[PDB]
Amino acid sequence: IVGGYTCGANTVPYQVSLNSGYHFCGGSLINSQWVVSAAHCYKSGIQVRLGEDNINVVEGNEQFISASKSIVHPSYNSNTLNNDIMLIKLKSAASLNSRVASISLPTSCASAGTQCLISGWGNTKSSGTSYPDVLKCLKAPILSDSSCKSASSYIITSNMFCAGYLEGGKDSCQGDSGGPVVCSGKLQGIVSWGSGCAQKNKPGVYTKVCNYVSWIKQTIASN
Ligand SMILES: COC(=O)[C@H](Cc1cccc(C(=N)N)c1)NC(=O)CNS(=O)(=O)c1ccc(C)cc1
Ligand SMILES: [Ca+2]
Repeated sequence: IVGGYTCGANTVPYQVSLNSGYHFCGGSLINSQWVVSAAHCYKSGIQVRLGEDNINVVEGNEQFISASKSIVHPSYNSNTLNNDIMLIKLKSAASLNSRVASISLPTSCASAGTQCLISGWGNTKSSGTSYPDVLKCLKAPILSDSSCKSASSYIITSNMFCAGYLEGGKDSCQGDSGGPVVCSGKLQGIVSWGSGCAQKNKPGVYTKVCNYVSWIKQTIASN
């Protein structure tokens, strides 16, 4: 997260860290045994870390649970990142409490102008690299598709939405991938891609979760 602020320990209870010997992507807990992340974060040997704040220090509220199954969206395209979404089932159910909780799925799609919360342990610099050990937060609005296209020259699909600031300075970044974009207390997006980080006229692009609710529910029900 570039240009954000320190969230505060466990204030984003649904945030998860995907670990394969080190943190490599974020994710969101949607129920006691399932996590949603980005398809481009797919990898074998994933351990899900819940209740985290400082990812390099055991602070007392963590829950480390190995993944038993990963399901990448059937239509994921790694070239365009269309359908950049993946489901991860935990080997055992997490113990839900005030520091470890699930985030609800949306019943409707959020409109442009809506303010959302983006969080992650990703790079905090637009130029160079600096990775924080504690969770960072960013308040960002959903941009209209028309304004995003005209300013960035990105090619986005109906399964994506831009969020952030065209003026640059604030944005998600490397390492925040797979993380949550929460608006009105519901999971509306997943950190997917962007050109660099916090660059002018190059906002972040997010997976539009509201288009996948049916797939998510059906998959969880039979797996
Ligand atoms: C990969 O390194 C980076 O610093 C960022 C990461 C990132 C990830 C998710 C969201 C954001 C964001 N801005 N909100 C940033 N992405 C890039 O800089 C990628 N742009 S790119 O034009 O460098 C590019 C595009 C395609 C390939 C195969 C490789 C590189
Ligand atoms: Ca920790």
